[PDB]
Amino acid sequence: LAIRESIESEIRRERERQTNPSAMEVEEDDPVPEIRRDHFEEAMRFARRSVSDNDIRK
Amino acid sequence: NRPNRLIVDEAINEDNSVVSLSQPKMDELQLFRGDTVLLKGKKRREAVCIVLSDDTCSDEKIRMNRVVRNNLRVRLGDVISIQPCPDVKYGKRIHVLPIDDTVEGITGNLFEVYLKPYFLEAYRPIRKGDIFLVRGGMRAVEFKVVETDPSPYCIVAPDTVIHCEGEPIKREDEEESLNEVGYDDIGGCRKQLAQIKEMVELPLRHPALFKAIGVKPPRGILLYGPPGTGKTLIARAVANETGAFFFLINGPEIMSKLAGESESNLRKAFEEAEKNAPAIIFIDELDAIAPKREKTHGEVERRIVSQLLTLMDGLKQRAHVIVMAATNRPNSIDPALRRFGRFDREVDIGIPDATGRLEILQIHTKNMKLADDVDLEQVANETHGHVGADLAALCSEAALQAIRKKMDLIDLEDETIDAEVMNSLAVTMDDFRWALSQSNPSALRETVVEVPQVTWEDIGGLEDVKRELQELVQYPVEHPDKFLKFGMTPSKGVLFYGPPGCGKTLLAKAIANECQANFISIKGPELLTMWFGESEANVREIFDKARQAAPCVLFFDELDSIAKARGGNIGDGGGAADRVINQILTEMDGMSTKKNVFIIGATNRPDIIDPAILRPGRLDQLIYIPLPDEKSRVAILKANLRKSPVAKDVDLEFLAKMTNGFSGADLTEICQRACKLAIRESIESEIRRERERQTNPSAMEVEEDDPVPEIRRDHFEEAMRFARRSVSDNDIRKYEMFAQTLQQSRGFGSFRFPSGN
Ligand SMILES: Nc1ncnc2c1ncn2[C@@H]1O[C@H](COP(=O)(O)OP(=O)(O)OP(O)(O)=S)[C@@H](O)[C@H]1O
Ligand SMILES: Nc1ncnc2c1ncn2[C@@H]1O[C@H](COP(=O)(O)OP(=O)(O)O)[C@@H](O)[C@H]1O
Ligand SMILES: [Mg+2]
Repeated sequence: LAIRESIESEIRRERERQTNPSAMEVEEDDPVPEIRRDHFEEAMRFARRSVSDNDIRK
Repeated sequence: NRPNRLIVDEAINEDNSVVSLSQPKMDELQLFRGDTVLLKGKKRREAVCIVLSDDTCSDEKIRMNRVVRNNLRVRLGDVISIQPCPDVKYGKRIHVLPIDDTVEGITGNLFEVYLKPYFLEAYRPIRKGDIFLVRGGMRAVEFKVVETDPSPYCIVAPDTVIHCEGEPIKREDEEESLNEVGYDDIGGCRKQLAQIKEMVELPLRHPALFKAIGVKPPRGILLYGPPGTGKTLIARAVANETGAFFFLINGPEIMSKLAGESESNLRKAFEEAEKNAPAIIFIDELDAIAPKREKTHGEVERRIVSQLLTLMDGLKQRAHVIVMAATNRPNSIDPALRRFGRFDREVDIGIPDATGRLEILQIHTKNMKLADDVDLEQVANETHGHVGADLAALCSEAALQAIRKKMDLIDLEDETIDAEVMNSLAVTMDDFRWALSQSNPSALRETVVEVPQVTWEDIGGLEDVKRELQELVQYPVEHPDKFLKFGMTPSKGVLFYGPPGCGKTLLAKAIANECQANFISIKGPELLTMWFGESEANVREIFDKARQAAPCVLFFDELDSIAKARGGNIGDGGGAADRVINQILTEMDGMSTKKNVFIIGATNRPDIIDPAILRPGRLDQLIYIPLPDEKSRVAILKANLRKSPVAKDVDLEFLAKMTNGFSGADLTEICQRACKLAIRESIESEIRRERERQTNPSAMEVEEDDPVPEIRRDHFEEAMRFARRSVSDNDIRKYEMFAQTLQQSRGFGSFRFPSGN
């Protein structure tokens, strides 16, 4: 999720901003993301248990 | 239609000189609640009263006490003119005399014991010629106002002296007493008493008017219920209210006679009742006279049944005679008495509920003096399955325990009689707590038909389920006109399904509370009892009770019981066949849709159910109820712990986060286990602190005198490690699979009508 957010931010910020630039270079020059709270908070709802109860009882 | 003319109505307040009126009639008549008004009735007899205001009082009618009612020679439905008097001043002397038949057992002075707190602080307006009643001291006694020096309309002041010198005199022969019973002595059956008033009053009160109407009356009314519900009392009360010539017929008194004497008694009874028209004939224990045809062996009893059938049909002469009859069950009667022109109107007097039981306890504890320890409301909540005669016997037993335990009061009256000793005795709470242990009720086997008390607040979440249930139940009751406009048939039933212990019974009781309807619950053991005993003809007897209590919610719990017990859709070779489910389907197809009887089933195994139930016109809605979510778990933990003292240090919102995948029963289990830990800690602290401290005490008493525990953090913290999940993962996957086998659609989500030109 973090890699997808970083790539889809970078493509828009570089290409979609201006083709012919107003400033000489990119004014930001900063990678935005790191792995933070909302990424775990979103990836939690896909997690599942691999081992059921009867298997543990065996 | 001038507003001083008023029609007599029953009053709720029990004060002996207070009447009540409505607000706009009083504003039109221009009176105030501080006024002391004067009433005029028949035979030039008056009654001065204090009027007040009310919102439950009707406009054209006045509410008054039965004491004021019998002191005017006026019954209900009559007219009374009212005159305001600001000339009502104070009195000079008050001379009243006791009446002999009410003082046959009491003795001593009645002045300070009864009459002094009676006129205290109430400012009672009395009149020469009135008779009032005083309760208290395990006796009710009446006093006639014999002689007053001033004008007859007067207010009793505390300065006015009251003279009680004279012999107890007899009454006038036209005067009434407490020998007969009125409408106040009956509690818990307001609807049935209203129905009997509607059937009986308008023909009997106005015989010439109703004869000019020309519409035929009912002439046979069949009261039935469990034994001890007070049917004889209701009949005697209606007979005393209407004042018609009441004649009593008792079954065993007829059947104890010889051969011709029974027919002679019946014929003389109906002749002497037809002479004194209008009249009421009451036949008690009808099944002792006319049972079923198979049970009346012999000739003479069948001859008596035919005599009764002859006289009931020959009663149709327009003779203003109404015949009532009581029985213990409607099935034992000879079915020839059910025909038209005979006993066709049927009134069901069921067992009373908690408000009714509270009213019965308030009726039976009028005369008995009462200590302030007791709470009759808790007593009425704890008495379950109690008919009113059981409650009267319970009050009797508590009073006898209170008289028994005071053996020093047995020493206080060895053979002498003092009214002050009975005045000095009251009944504690532990007498009632003892009498609940030696009470053997008689109505545990009966089906309970009442409105539930569970609200939506006890259930957490399930908002779309709540919306769909109120759409399916509440809307055809409130708005039938929309269903008439758009023209559809409202659905008849709902099948819930899901994992065990997730609030299906609570949802049924909640929607029954929301719509204010009766609720009839039928568990799995009753269906299995009908299946083993092959007594499936009781299902029609269930649906008849459902029709008699409409609107109603009929709840079949564990509808898969017989299918699970048979082979689990595996053994015996058959498939989805049953005696009992067949009879349920027949009764569902039989009933009309106008009665507003709504049927709800509930299973845990929806695969092994009979598929013929799920057809249209039957249980056709399927609602899935999953395991509760987090906010639902918060609300369940709140609803379980309202009775218990929980310390405010406890975090329930953290408690609902850990318990991913519990049901409701697991949460109730862990709450009750923490409660057990708290009780053990309290008892093993109290025993050590009381006994182990000192046998011979240093101080005079216990220096602490403080119960230590409440339910706190370490109790939940300890009871958590015993909790377990009841429902495994594969079981949940089975319900998800069955939920997907009834899936909506594939590819029809993008349907649109074409829009051209
Ligand atoms: N709802 C009630 N209101 C007032 N008194 C009641 C009520 N239920 C029972 N009682 C009392 O309990 C007794 C019941 O007497 P009954 O009128 O004979 O009852 P019942 O239903 O007629 O019993 P059966 O069928 O004739 S044996 C009387 O003392 C009543 O005063
Ligand atoms: N919405 C809810 N709120 C609170 N408690 C609930 C809820 N649903 C179920 N329960 C718990 O479930 C128990 C009753 O379950 P029940 O209705 O008998 O399930 P079933 O119908 O499967 O037997 C109650 O003790 C109650 O605490
Ligand atoms: Mg009887």
